[PDB]
Amino acid sequence: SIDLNTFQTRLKAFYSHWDDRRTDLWGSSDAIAVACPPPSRYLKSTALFLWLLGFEFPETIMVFTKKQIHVLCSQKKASILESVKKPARESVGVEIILHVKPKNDDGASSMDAIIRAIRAQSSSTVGHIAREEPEGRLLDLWAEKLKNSKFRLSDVANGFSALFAAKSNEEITYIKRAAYLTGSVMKNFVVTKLENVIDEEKKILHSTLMEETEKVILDPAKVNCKLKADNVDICYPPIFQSGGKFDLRPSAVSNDEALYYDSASVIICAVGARYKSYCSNIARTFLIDADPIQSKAYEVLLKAQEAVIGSLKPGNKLSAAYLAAVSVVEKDAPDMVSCLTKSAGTGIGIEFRESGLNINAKNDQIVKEGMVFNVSLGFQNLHCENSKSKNKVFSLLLADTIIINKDKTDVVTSIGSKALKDVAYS
Ligand SMILES: [K+]
Ligand code: NA
Repeated sequence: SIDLNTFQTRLKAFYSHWDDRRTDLWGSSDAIAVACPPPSRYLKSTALFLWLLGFEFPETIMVFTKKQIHVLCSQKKASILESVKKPARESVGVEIILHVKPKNDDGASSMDAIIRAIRAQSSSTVGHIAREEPEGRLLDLWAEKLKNSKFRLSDVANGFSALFAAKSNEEITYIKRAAYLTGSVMKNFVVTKLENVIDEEKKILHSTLMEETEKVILDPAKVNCKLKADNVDICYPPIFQSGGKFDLRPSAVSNDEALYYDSASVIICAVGARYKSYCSNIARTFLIDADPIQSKAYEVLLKAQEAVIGSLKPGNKLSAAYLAAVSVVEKDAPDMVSCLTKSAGTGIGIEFRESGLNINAKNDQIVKEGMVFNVSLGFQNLHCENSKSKNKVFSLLLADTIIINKDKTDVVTSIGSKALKDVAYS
C-alpha cells in the first residue's frame, strides 16, 4: 500500500522546511495538527495525507511534534499505518503513536492524550490550516479542544503552500499524464461534439455536455489515452457555458439551458482531469459567427494569456506575470482592461487551486523551477456589438497547464492553435 521511500523523503522535506522556516512560514509552531473529515471541495489537509502517504485518511487527525507523530484514527487505518513507524524513525527520528478510535467513540480521551503530549514536548504554539472549516463530530470536537487548550494557534497554510509549490520529477510526470488526458478530451471529444451539435442543429443541455465529458475522462479509452483508468478522476464537473450566461469563477456549474450557437455567439468550456491525485486544467472559448468586438477581445485575450505564460520564468514575480497581461490589454484594447479577470490563475498539483500561488498583481512570490500553474485568464462581462443578441453581455476564457522547468516553460495542454481562425466557426 504505502510507498515507504516517498514517505521518508517527504517527511524529511516537511520537517526540514518546518525547521528552516519556522517563524516565517510555519507561525513559530512547535507542533502541527492536520485533520480530515468523513468521506463526502479540495482540502489542504487531504493534500498533505495524499502527499505524505499516497492515500486519503478520512476522519483522521494527525499531529506532528519534534519527536513524535500522533494519529487518531480507526483500527483499520492504524493497522495500515503500522508500516510507517520504522521509516519515520529512520528518516526524521520521530516516534509514530497510533491512537485507535472505536467506531462509536467520540475520541475525546485520545484527543486529551495527544494534547498532553504536545505540552510535554517542551508555552506551545500549534500550527493548523486555520481557514479550513471543521466538518463532522470528530473535527468539531478536536477544534473545540484545541481552542480550549492553553496553546497559541498559528495558521500554517503558507507553510504547506511553499512545501507543495515545487514538484518532484515524479509529480511532474503525473501532472503531464493528467494534462495529456485533459487536452485529449478537449481536442478529441469536446471540439468534435460541439462541431457535430452545431452542424446538425441539435439541442443539447450544458449539463448533458458536462455529463458526457465526465464519462470520457473516466474512460480515457473513449479518446484513446492509454492511462490506467483506476488512476483517473475529474478535477471538477466540466463547465460548459453559452447564451449570455457566463461565470468565470472556478466554482461555476454547467446549467440545464440549451447550448446556444446562433450568430455572434461564444461558448466556454473548461475541463480538468486528475491523475494519481494530481490535477490539470484547460479552458477554451469557441466563437460562432463572432462579431468584431468578440473577435478582437478573443485575439487580445490570447495575446494576454501568452504574455502571462511567457513571463512565468524562474526568478520572476507572479505579479510581473499578471501585469504582463494587463500591459497587453492596455496597449491593444484599453477599454477592455476593466473586464480582465483579476487573477491569471494559480498553482496546481494535488490541490486544484494552490491559493498561495495566485497569479495576480499583489503576489510578489518568485517563480521557481518545478512550480506548476493553471494559467487561466478571462474577460468578464464585455458587451457585444448587437445588444439585441443573446450574448449582449459575454465573457471569454483561456486556460492551460504549464510546467516551469529551469530552461523552458512547458505548456502541457497544448492541443493545437488557439488562434481565432482555429476556434472560430462560420
Ligand atoms: K448572441
Ligand atoms: Na445558452
